[PDB]
Amino acid sequence: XWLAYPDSVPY
Amino acid sequence: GEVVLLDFAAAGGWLTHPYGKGWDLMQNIMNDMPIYMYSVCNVMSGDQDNWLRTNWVYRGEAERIFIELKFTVRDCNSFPGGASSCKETFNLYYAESDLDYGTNFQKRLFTKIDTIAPDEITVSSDFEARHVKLNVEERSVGPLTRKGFYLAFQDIGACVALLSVRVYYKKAHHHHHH
Ligand SMILES: NCCCCCC(=O)O
Repeated sequence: XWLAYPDSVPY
Repeated sequence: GEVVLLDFAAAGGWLTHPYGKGWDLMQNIMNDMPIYMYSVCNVMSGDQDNWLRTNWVYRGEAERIFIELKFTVRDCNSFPGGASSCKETFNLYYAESDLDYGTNFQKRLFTKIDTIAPDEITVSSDFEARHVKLNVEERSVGPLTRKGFYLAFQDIGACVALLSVRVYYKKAHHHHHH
């Protein structure tokens, strides 16, 4: 997918 | 004189339903302290019903709780072909409970508070430039009487990052605390 927030990755 | 009952952005693994789908705990580590968020962005399928539920929150002596959300919403025009499947709002719910239900989640117990809508959507050119529009919305709920409560967030097909969930009450100096 699309990301909701820039430069975000799962934690 | 506010008393804080929940503050997601001060804390640094909430329940999600259905299992394996929908809201995801994310981080941005471009700076020394991480920014955490719950994000969902299933904007193409058109049949989404994704729930995020806080852990049980002790109510303390609050009769009325004040709920402050900070969040981004991407412009649905960012997603080619998403005209009918993509949304730009999400829904806020609560449930009161004496018991911490843990991993058990029953949607039927929750009451809607409001549709949460952004004052500002983040358009594609701003997202790519790393300029997001952070929205702030506040609601309140009560009277409350059970030992604790839950908040829940329902996504129906929007592209939302939830960065802050603060819950507080007022005038806690008029109450005796247990
Ligand atoms: N996906 C179910 C819709 C909302 C049910 C929650 C309720 O109002 O009890």
